[PDB]
Amino acid sequence: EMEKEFEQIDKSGSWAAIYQDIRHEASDFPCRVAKLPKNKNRNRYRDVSPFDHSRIKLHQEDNDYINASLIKMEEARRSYILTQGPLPNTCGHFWEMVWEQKSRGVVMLNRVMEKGSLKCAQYWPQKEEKEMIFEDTNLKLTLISEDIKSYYTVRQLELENLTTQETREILHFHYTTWPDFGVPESPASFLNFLFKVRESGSLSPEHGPVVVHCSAGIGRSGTFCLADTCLLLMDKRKDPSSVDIKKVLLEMRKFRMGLIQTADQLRFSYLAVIEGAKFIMGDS
Ligand SMILES: [Mg+2]
Repeated sequence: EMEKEFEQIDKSGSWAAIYQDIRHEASDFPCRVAKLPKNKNRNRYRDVSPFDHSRIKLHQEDNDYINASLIKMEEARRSYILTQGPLPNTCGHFWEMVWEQKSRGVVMLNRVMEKGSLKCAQYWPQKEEKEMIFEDTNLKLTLISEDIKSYYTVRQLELENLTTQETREILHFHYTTWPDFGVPESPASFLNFLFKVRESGSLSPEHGPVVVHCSAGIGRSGTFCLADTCLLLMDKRKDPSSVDIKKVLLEMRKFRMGLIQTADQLRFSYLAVIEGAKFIMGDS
């Protein structure tokens, strides 16, 4: 059990220490495509790069680069695409990736402006009657409906491939209350948001992998995936205290660097898994 392990780290304020053990043990793989000079303006942060083995490739010949990694969790039968918040020049690339990977959902965990600065481009329409057209990738994007709630917004979007004239419906899940500094006081709203994504079908294997992002696509995005996968492994497994959060994290870091950026995000991640265990070990 890891409810027990939480007590001891918290009691002895050892979070920052646990957290460094993870940094040291974490994998390091080449990030060569990302560091090519022709890709410098496709990267929001120069220290956050996809490894070459797990990077998502666009099907354009000129340049196939987008800062995005596929995270494949074999036992849980979950895949995720973690990417950065799009830049003004990568909005068309982003929706091209969503198109090519047959994703059904986009999870966004940041606000467009945080701490007085822009953390993401406004990459979806805000009014039904003003659609967006991405000329470089030949895609049209329309807002269909928008359901605003206390701590999250869900939007139905229509994506049309202008070339082939086909269209798909994409769900945009936008967590809007992650605090500017720190992590939420309680996992309650976050877990409720996670179960809403689950309920929508967007994580299910008939679909492409879900696209998850924040500003760099490693911090809050990492917390989302780590919690989903852990809670899944605790349903699948004979022994629901045989799930080691730290091992799961280290296995996802084989696929994208830096996932979970602070010891506070680590603490919060234990916290949401522990609390989520209640609502899937029968206690509806
Ligand atoms: Mg209106």
